[PDB]
Amino acid sequence: SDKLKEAETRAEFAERSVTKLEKSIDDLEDELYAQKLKYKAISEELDHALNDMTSI
Amino acid sequence: VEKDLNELQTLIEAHFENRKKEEEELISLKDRIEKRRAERAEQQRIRNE
Repeated sequence: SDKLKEAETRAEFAERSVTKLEKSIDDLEDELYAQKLKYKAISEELDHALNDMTSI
Repeated sequence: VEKDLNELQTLIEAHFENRKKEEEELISLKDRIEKRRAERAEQQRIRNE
């Protein structure tokens, strides 16, 4: 009985940890996507600048 | 200085194109990433159900 209780508690702890880790990794992926979006926006602005500089 | 400007703008457009391909690859990476998020979400939800 003692061993079973220990195992059950370990399982609950690990499950909660996996839930937290999944949420955190999803949030960090969202943040990386946002920063990539900003980089792409300024890169397209610079590409337009280069297109005009082709006439420069 | 003219041919310098020419080669420099050439390499400028070149790395433009290169980093652009890299950004396309990274966008496709983000897309398959969101596919992975959705598939993990649905399979996790099935498991939880």
